[PDB]
Parts: sequence; structure tokens; C-alpha cells
Amino acid sequence: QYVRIKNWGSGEILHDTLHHKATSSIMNPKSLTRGPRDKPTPLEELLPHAIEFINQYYGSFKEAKIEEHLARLEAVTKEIETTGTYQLTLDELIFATKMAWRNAPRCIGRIQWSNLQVFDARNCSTAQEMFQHICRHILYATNNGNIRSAITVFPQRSDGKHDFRLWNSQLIRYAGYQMPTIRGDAATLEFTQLCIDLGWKPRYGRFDVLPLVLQADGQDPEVFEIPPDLVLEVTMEHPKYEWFQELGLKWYALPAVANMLLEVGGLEFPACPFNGWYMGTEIGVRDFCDTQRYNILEEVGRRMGLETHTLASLWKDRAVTEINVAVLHSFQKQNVTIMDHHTASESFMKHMQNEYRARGGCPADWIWLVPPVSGSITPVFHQEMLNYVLSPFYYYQIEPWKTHI
Amino acid sequence: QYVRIKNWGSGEILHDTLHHKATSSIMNPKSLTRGPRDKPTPLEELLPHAIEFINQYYGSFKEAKIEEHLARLEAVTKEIETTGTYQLTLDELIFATKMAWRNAPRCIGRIQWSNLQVFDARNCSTAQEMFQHICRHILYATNNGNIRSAITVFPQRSDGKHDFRLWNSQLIRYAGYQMPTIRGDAATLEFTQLCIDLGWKPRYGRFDVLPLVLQADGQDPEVFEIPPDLVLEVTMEHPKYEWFQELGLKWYALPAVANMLLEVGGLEFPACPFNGWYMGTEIGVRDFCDTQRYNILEEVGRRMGLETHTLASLWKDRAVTEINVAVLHSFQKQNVTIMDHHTASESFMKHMQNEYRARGGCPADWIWLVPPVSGSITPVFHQEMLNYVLSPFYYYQIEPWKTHI
Ligand code: MH0
Ligand code: MH0
Ligand SMILES: C[C@H](O)[C@H](O)[C@H]1CNc2nc(N)[nH]c(=O)c2N1
Ligand SMILES: C[C@H](O)[C@H](O)[C@H]1CNc2nc(N)[nH]c(=O)c2N1
Repeated sequence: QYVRIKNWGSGEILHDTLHHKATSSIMNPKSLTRGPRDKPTPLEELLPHAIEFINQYYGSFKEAKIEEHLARLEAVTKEIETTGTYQLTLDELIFATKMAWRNAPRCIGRIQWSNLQVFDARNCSTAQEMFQHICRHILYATNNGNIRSAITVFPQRSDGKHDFRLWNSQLIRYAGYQMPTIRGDAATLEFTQLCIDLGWKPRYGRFDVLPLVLQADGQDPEVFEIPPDLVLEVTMEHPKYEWFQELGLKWYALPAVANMLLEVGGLEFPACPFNGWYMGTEIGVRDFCDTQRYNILEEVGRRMGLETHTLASLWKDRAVTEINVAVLHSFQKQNVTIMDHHTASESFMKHMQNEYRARGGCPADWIWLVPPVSGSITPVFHQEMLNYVLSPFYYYQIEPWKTHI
Repeated sequence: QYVRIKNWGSGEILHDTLHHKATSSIMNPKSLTRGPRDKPTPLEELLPHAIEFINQYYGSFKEAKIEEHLARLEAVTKEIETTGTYQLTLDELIFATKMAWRNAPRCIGRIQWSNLQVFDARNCSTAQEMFQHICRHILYATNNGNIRSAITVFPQRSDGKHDFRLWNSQLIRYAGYQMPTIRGDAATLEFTQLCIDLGWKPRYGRFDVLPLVLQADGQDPEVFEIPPDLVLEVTMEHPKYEWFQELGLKWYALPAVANMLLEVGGLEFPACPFNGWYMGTEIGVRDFCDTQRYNILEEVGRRMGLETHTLASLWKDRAVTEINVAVLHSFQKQNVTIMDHHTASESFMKHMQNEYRARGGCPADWIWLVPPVSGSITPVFHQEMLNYVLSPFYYYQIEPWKTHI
């Protein structure tokens, strides 16, 4: 069967068949969260999940590998009977990570899905070994500002009481402090409190990089400071407004999300931080202009000398645009990979067209793929989308501090 | 029971209970369309629909009217047994129209829901009487540019073969012609063809107001030209860019949608055109800047002397903003009611807060309530919403030319 979807700009029609392979405006709906266990994954659930994955994998090549396909089926089964689980071949993992990314309905850069570097840290055992792996990560991805997509996969959930887990929301992330006002990133107020509760030394700034809070093999969490030589940053200049530097703003160059779970073949890797690179509006519009974060918009408004007291003047529409201009300009001047949202949007549309011919669909969350400024000016606004959870997948998780033992 | 929803800006939480009273990114999903019948509405369906409505109605006052409530229950029933349907008291209709509007999940102006003027034309019998009613409408609403919300309700669907139906998508709407290119509003190309097929005289302009194509008591459709004295328009001036007038643009002042069905109390009024007033971005961003309509954006780009050949320059973000500035400025100069999207957004948020205390919910379609430019700058972006179909309701319908008999 299938579902007809229309792009209202080009008038083009597309038929979705891929949604049949799905599973069972809210930001964190339960359907997108994968929570804790306290007992291993039942064998009858696990086995056909594994068999299906192994078939996806061996079903991806141009030349079938029916011998090793058949061999890997038996091998995987025998392993599950004898050990109660299994381990993925390195190529399987690589394939899983790119696939899960391919299946991230809230991501706009998925034209890049087969261009990812994978770090196998499935043999990590302690917090300090995590912290070293994360440091290798931050350094590989950052590449002196020529950002590279990478993921570090840590040991899979086994029984569920030995979970490896980054407590951070992103690898680099500015601290936010309540004050004697709020200084820094107000979004990380509660998490900053947590770092302080665990002995981290607050420096009370607007751009103080938070510490990695790591938990290995179910252990209690240990606090690590990131070597500032590793954290690359971009100071904000506007290419015509000389006064923009006086706002004294910067942002980190590495958008690396830390707290999501990779589901694959019946397995769960609750620690698999990954990174892409920035799309300007994340910093320009969300980080700098959300009232709940930094909230510069009224100030850039006042310094442009606009009528910031009458909404019908569209001064907000003029301010934010220049801020976006600041960010894109500052990233290019200092050689840090970035993409403006117009370009990203056209890129995604190309991807979708490629994904529909290749496999008859592309899961997509309109509410996320449309930029937070200039919606209908981008082509993604006009494209109808179906949103569905396939496998593998990157799920959200419950905040570990609400469930630590 | 209930559902928890978060506003991520204020951090405020709201509990939705109203969704329990619901019924059974795609623009026209079937769940939002109410199509044709060929036999009357079965009595067993109709009766509890009517009883429920009558209870909603008599349940709305501060002082109960239990006698007339009870009386109206019997009266309505007796009428349905004897006549196979019923007729609403004028106050019932008024109440129904405002309620259905209150229940329009894709509308942003609903703080105005109890401020509507109702024209009872349920006794219309012929096309010419429709056309006169529509003319009274256009004239009342337009009010010399001080726009007033109004609706004209025509006779309810009875058997389903005598349906009253406006074939227009809106009352005022510019024509679009294929050319020896495309001139005018490309969105109304197919409908313009239809008007021409029925004898209307094409004038081949960019802003030629289309004719009302009316169908009464199931009859074939008759074509009427709207008296230009009734169609009020705003010519576009930019208050700093002298060259904006040379684009030679204007738009009509009356946004009046013609083709939706009012469902109420088991009844269907397939002809009930209504109007509000404009929110700038409809004209500024959609009508003028959608590639599929008018598509001025590259031209205003070139005349601003911006680098319209490099997307990372954000020239699209600068152009569109000024166009929005043109529209808002031209409507105010010429005394035509209009509202900018920042203001509308704050207005809706106030409404939602009022709707949740008053009746524990507000149906809402995020994908529609968020303006097509400057999403996260408006508060509506950050508010989680639940979208559900209540009753009464304004449904979409199937294009009548695909089903005319
Ligand atoms: C393999 C993992 C992965 C990689 C690599 C990846 C690479 C990239 N991404 Fe992107 N992307 C990935 C998976 C996601 C997820 C799962 C989400 C949504 C997560 C969430 O709920 O916050 C996401 N990406 C979300 C986003 C968002 C929006 C985030 C937000 O607004 O909060 C952007 C702009 C984005 N991406 C762009 C990009 C770009 C550009 C690249 C590089 C080409
Ligand atoms: C009682 C009927 C009704 C009235 C009166 C009404 C009055 C108003 N409205 Fe609004 N509104 C109504 C019911 C709707 C519907 C049913 C829709 C969506 C219809 C559709 O699918 O195209 C809608 N309104 C849609 C809209 C839209 C978006 C339309 C689009 O993008 O295509 C806007 C901007 C809007 N309104 C604003 C307003 C304003 C401002 C007022 C005046 C206060
Ligand atoms: C409430 C609403 O879902 C929320 O604000 C969403 C909107 N769409 C988004 N889209 C992206 N890319 N990132 C976000 O954080 C959000 N937030
Ligand atoms: C495909 C997508 O649903 C479509 O472009 C929608 C998006 N949201 C909208 N919102 C409004 N107000 N009006 C519209 O026409 C649309 N179109």
C-alpha cells in the first residue's frame, strides 16, 4: 500500500511505502523515549530483532553475501543462546550508526548520513577511560575548526544495572548560574547546580564550559573538566556593526549531543555521543534569542536604534536577521564549519528526493526540520512529511539524575 | 484524566481535559474533510447529536434555563420525528458559529470568538439571492476598511442533493492566467479556467478579481461578477523605499473564506462564508513570497541591491522583512484593519491561557498557528499544543467541480 504526500511548492507528488516498517508538537513524547531496565532483554524479544537487523545489514549490499549472511545468522543465534546477548561486528555498528542517523526524523543534515566516523569504545570499563575517549572525540571532530561528524559508541546495556551514561545534554555546553538575575545559559541552571553539588568549581561567567559528568558500568558519576585547549570557540563580530563585538559574545564550535540512546537489533547503547556541525540559526535564533537562553534580542534591538517598544515595527525581524548575519560571518572569518538554514533546507529536500526513490520514504518531523526563522521561504515548509520511528534509532532517555541508584 | 503540556519559554505547565470531548503536516487530511451525502442524515445518528448540542447551548449560561432547556429538548425531538431534521433557533446558530470558530484549531485570532456578526440566509432559494447576500456580506465586513468579522449562513444540507455551495476558495480572490509565463495568482489557475469555461470574460491582469461561482439548492452553478465598488484594495508602498510602488502591487482588504462546511448538532451547512481580517504575513510572506504565488522575493531582492546569488548572505531574510513592512505600512496608511504576526501571536497565547482556565483546553495546530517567518521569536513556537476536532466545527469539503451532478 502507500500514502500520497504533496509538495505544495513544486506540486510534486510522492508515495511513501517505508512507513510500513515502523514500530509501536510535544518535545519529549514517551514514544520517543527509551528508559531504564533492571533485567536483561528477554530472549524472545531479542532474537527476531537481531535476525531482522542481520538481514537488513546483509541486504544492503549490491553483491549479496548469502554464505556469510547465513553464517552470521547462525553465529548470532548461537551467541544469544550461549551468552544471553550478542556483539555486533565493527562493520555492523558502523552500519547501525549511519542507519539510525538516516532514521533521525528531527535532523536536517541527513544528506551526510554515509559520511560518519565511528569510535568503538565498547571495551571501556571506567569513567577515566570514558573521559579519554570523549577527549579523543572532541579533538577528532573539532579538527581545528574544519568540523567532522563523529560518534563514540560505549558498551551496550547488558542487564540494565551497569549502564554507561553521559549526564551532559551536549559535550560542550555553557554553564548557567542563578545570581545574587541569571548569568550564562539559563537552560543549564539545574545541571550546573548538579555539577556544583558534585564538587565542580563555579566561576560565575557567561560562557563557562561545563564539566563532563560521567557514569561508567552503572557506577556513581565522576566529574571531569574539559582541557580548554580542546574547546574551540568563535567570538561574535558583525561585518558592518562595529558595536557587535562589545556585546562580548561567543559560542562553541562543536555541537555534540551526549545523552541519547542507540537502539539497534534489539540492543541498547545508552552512551553514544555524536556530533555534526552547526546550522547558524541554532546559535543565532535559539541560543541567542530564546527568552529562556541568553536573550539578547531586545539589546541588539536597542543598539540598532529600532523602535523596540512597538511590535508592529518588525524590529524583532530586523534584529534577529543581523544576529544570524553575525554568527554566519564570525564562523566563516574564523574558519569554522557552518551552514546557513537556507542552504541546509535545500540540502534536506535533495536528500528526501533521494531517500524516496532509494527506499520509498524518509521519516521527517516538520516541526523540527523547519528553521525557527523564515519558515515558508525555505522549501521544507511546503513539503508534506510523515513522521515515523524505524530501527535502528536514536531515542531520548530519562534524565539519569532522576533515576540514579 | 488529562494531558500535561509545557510552554518551554515560561516553563509553565497546563493540563488538558477538553480533549476528551473530541471525535473520531498534511494540509487536507480526510479527518478534516466533510464530504457529500446522497441520502439524509440517519435519525439515530442525528438525535443524540442534536440533544448534545441543545445541552451545550443551555449549559452555557450563568443562569440555567431548565424549563426551556427541557422544553427545547422535547421540541427538537418532536420536530425530528415529524420532519426528519430540525431547525436551529437564531440564537442557537449564532452560538454555533462562534463555538465552531472557537474550535478552529488552525486559527490565530480566536481571542475574538465572541465578537462575530451572523447573517441568517437559511431561507435563500436561488443563486441570485445568494449573490445578494454575499454582496451584503462583503459590504458589511469591509466597512470602509474598518474590517468586521462576519458570517453568512445559507440553508443546511437536507437530503444531500440540494446542497448550497460557493465554488470559490475565498470571496475576493485574484485571477491567475496561463500565458502565451503565468500572470496573476498562479494558485487560482485551475479555478480561473473554470470561470472562463462558464462564460466569464478574462481580462488577463495581475490583480483581476474573480467572479462568484454560485450553486443553490443543488442547481448548476451561475457566474456573477462582484461590483468593483464593493471590492476594497490596498496599493503597496514602502515607507523608505520609494521604488516599491513601481512593483505595482496591491492586495484585497477582505480575507473571506468561502468553501468550508459548518457542522453543528448533527447538521451540515455546506455554505457559510465567513471573514476575519488580515495578518500581515499572509500577504507579505505567503501571497507575495511563495514561489507558487506571485513570487516577488527575488525582485525585491535585486532592487535592494543584495547579493541574491549567494544564499548564505541571508538576503531572503532581509527582503521578506521589508515586504512585510510594506504591507503593514500600506494597510495602516490607508486605514485598513490589519495585525502584524508578533501581536497576533501574543494575542493567541492570552487566548489559550483564557481557554484553559475557562474550559480546560484549546484545540490548536502548531503547524498553522506559527507564522511563516520568525517562528521562535513569537511565543507560540514554544508552547506545546494538542490538536483535536470538537463540535461544532468548520470542516473542509471536496472541490465541488469534482463532484457536480
Ligand atoms: C548520527 C547522529 C547525527 C548526526 C551525525 C547529525 C549531523 C548533523 N545534524 Fe543532526 N545529526 C544527527 C542526529 C540528530 C538527532 C537525533 C537530532 C535531534 C536530537 C534532539 O532531539 O535534539 C538532530 N540531529 C538535530 C539537528 C538539528 C536541530 C537541533 C536543535 O534544534 O535542537 C540540527 C540543526 C541538525 N541536527 C543539523 C545537523 C547537521 C548540519 C549535521 C552535520 C551534517
Ligand atoms: C468564524 C470563522 C473564523 C473567523 C471569523 C476568523 C477570524 C480571524 N482569523 Fe481565522 N477565523 C476563522 C476561522 C478560521 C479557520 C477555519 C482557518 C483555517 C481555514 C483553512 O484551513 O484555511 C483560519 N481561520 C485561518 C486563519 C489564518 C491563516 C490562514 C492561512 O494561512 O491560510 C489566519 C492568519 C487567521 N485565521 C487569522 C484570523 C484573524 C486575524 C481573524 C479576525 C480576528
Ligand atoms: C513546543 C515545540 O515543539 C518546541 O518549541 C520545538 C519546536 N520545533 C523545534 N525544532 C528544532 N529544530 N529544535 C527545537 O528545539 C524545537 N522545539
Ligand atoms: C505542508 C505544510 O503543512 C503546509 O505548507 C502548511 C504549513 N503551515 C501553514 N500554516 C498556515 N497558517 N497556512 C498554511 O497554508 C500552512 N501550510
